[PDB]
Amino acid sequence: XVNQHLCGSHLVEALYLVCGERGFFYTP
Amino acid sequence: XVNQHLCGSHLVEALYLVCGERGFFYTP
Amino acid sequence: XVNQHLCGSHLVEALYLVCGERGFFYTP
Amino acid sequence: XVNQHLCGSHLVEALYLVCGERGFFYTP
Amino acid sequence: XVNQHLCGSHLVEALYLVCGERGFFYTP
Amino acid sequence: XVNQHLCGSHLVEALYLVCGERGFFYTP
Amino acid sequence: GIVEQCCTSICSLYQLENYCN
Amino acid sequence: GIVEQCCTSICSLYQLENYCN
Amino acid sequence: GIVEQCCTSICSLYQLENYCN
Amino acid sequence: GIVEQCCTSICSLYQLENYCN
Amino acid sequence: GIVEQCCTSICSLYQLENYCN
Amino acid sequence: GIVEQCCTSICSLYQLENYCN
Ligand SMILES: Cc1cccc(O)c1
Ligand SMILES: Cc1cccc(O)c1
Ligand SMILES: Cc1cccc(O)c1
Ligand SMILES: Cc1cccc(O)c1
Ligand SMILES: Cc1cccc(O)c1
Ligand SMILES: Cc1cccc(O)c1
Ligand SMILES: [Cl-]
Ligand SMILES: [Cl-]
Ligand code: NA
Ligand code: NA
Ligand SMILES: [Zn+2]
Ligand SMILES: [Zn+2]
Repeated sequence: XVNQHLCGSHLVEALYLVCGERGFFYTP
Repeated sequence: XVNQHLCGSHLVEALYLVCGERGFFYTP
Repeated sequence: XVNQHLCGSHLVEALYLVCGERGFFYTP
Repeated sequence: XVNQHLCGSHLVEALYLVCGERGFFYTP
Repeated sequence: XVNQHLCGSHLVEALYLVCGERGFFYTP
Repeated sequence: XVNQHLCGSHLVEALYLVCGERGFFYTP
Repeated sequence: GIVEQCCTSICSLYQLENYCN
Repeated sequence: GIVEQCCTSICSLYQLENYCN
Repeated sequence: GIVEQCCTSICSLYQLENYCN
Repeated sequence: GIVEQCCTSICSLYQLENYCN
Repeated sequence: GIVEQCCTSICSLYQLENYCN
Repeated sequence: GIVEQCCTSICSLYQLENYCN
């Protein structure tokens, strides 16, 4: 679903910032 | 370090798109 | 329409990434 | 070149915003 | 609220570009 | 300077996220 | 605010300029 | 249009290559 | 998952932090 | 090129309109 | 300013928070 | 890591795929 896809794009960026040197796990 | 940070932002967006439903770990 | 505007923004990014040196037209 | 790649990404965004319904070509 | 959040992200990028050296307050 | 301009684009996004309902002041 | 003004109907660049310093 | 095709169901990167030069 | 959690309802920074390693 | 013009000194939005259709 | 502070050396979340209202 | 691999010389989409789950 496109709304979820666009949301996920922002989520990745937010995780990038928030998680810093810890990094993150993106599972859709 | 700032250049690396900027680059990483773009890398994780690229990974989001390339990896799709499988997702990815970002572990810097 | 803001929804189309936001979708387009992500589409152009995706095109930029996938199209590489070939480039692209965005002509909605 | 990663610098050109990153610059281009922002350029396409800017073009998308300024060009409006006219659209644009990115053909580096 | 998520849609508003996504939209705001794009708005502040647009403001960054339109406002240039003058900058802007984002006050939601 | 283009490196500063690209940096500022990411800074705006980071402020957007970090500041939440407080919003922010972007002065270049 | 800008969100309620601009997140349903698209704001022109001129309208967005209204929010500059 | 790319909007008709890709803003209402997700287009893969493979599909989006159709819009390259 | 994060989409289910954060795309229908909004996630705080703390909630986003859940997805950090 | 747009890269030569705009990746080495900042192009305004006005300048970038030159690359629109 | 924020560019001087955060574009030559990297800024933590706390440092970014300085620019919040 | 990916940053040292991909932040000077551009990584192809195939190279980036190596980091998928
Ligand atoms: C440029 C832009 C982005 C988001 C909403 C708008 O009305 C306009
Ligand atoms: C990559 C992308 C962006 C926006 C819509 C889509 O279907 C696909
Ligand atoms: C930061 C962010 C982006 C997208 C969805 C959310 O709930 C939160
Ligand atoms: C808006 C923009 C992006 C990248 C380079 C520039 O000169 C201008
Ligand atoms: C988050 C971020 C972006 C750009 C520069 C910085 O120092 C920090
Ligand atoms: C697509 C992408 C972004 C940033 C660095 C790279 O090597 C490749
Ligand atoms: Cl969006
Ligand atoms: Cl950048
Ligand atoms: Na976790
Ligand atoms: Na402050
Ligand atoms: Zn978006
Ligand atoms: Zn960038």
